[PDB]
Amino acid sequence: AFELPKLPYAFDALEPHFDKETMEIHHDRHHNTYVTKLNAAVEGTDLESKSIEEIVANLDSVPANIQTAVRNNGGGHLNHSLFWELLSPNSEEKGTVVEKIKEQWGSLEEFKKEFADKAAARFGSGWAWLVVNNGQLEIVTTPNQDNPLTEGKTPILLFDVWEHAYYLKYQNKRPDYIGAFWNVVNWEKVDELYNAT
Amino acid sequence: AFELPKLPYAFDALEPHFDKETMEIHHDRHHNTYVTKLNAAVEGTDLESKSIEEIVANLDSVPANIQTAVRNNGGGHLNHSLFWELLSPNSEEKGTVVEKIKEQWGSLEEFKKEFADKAAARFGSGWAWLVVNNGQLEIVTTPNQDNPLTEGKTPILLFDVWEHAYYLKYQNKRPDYIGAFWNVVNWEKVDELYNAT
Ligand SMILES: [Mn+2]
Ligand SMILES: [Mn+2]
Repeated sequence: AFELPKLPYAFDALEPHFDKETMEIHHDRHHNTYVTKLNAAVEGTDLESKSIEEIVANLDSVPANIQTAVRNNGGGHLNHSLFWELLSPNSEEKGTVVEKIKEQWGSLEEFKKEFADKAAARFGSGWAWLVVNNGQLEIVTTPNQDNPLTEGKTPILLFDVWEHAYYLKYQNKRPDYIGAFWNVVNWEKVDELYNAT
Repeated sequence: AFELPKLPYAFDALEPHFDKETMEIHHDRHHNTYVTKLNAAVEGTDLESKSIEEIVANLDSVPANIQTAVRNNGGGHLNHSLFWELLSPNSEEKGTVVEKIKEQWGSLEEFKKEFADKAAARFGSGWAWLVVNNGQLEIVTTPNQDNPLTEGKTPILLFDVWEHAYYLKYQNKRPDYIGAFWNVVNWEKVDELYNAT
């Protein structure tokens, strides 16, 4: 059922912020593995015909015998699918959400310091998120491949803090990785996800 | 109070199984970070003069203000301290526990298949363990820096499946990493920990 989406750019398009070796392994191996395991878990079930957003939104209703496989591999597919679309080689910091962030945090620089603090604080594997929670912007972090959509919050930006996302280039220096992320955020896609709510 | 232990061997001693670049970063950065944060949690407390094993065994009675910091960083300090001692450049597959494994599983290769399967199936960051429970051996995995000692089971072998442990050499290929581990297990130390029970 589910397919590995193509990247919207070359593996080396985000250099020198994200390394081309990481982009290839992250997409062609890790994300591909999530698609493979997700297809195995939903094969022959009533989940087969559902969009991955509908599955992750309604994860709490997935049968107990496949719920962990779908939480982990469905989460992995959705989160990596959003991540590729939310990166861009020629990121401009403007648009609807940048204006909303400035209004709420006072500056982009204040927003980035809170985002970096929470992203650096996530212990073990997970994600940092900008979400809309009942019309208000919030930063949250989740473990493993958990997604805030499961708790009725709409993600508009995410950031992978699994070690596979940064180890080849940055090793233990997750703060340097978070720093490099601001250079490649696709604020056009962030706006698109925000305006859809 | 707590100090970063000295490795018992050179950073390149476990080549070609575990790369020297990883051994240096793993010990000097990741383990060092857990010691720093553990010392900040416990400074001037009761816990400051206790062994890390008694702290981690009794986590359920550490007060809520520092419980998470001690779980994560206390865990990180104990788990990495045990890991360095349980690796050797002079691994020999014999002794008390190797014989017990052969008796219980039938052969070392069947034990290794079960361990490799459970270690491969730990989703996100964590550890695979050989524990003593109810007079027999059991393979268990835990998330992040959780340690079976906290649940009253004594570990005798552990294996780090945090991506920092293998990403520079193995990238996504966790099974090849698990394969390499058998070549550097300190079965002398495994016997020491087992016979102490
Ligand atoms: Mn990832
Ligand atoms: Mn480690």
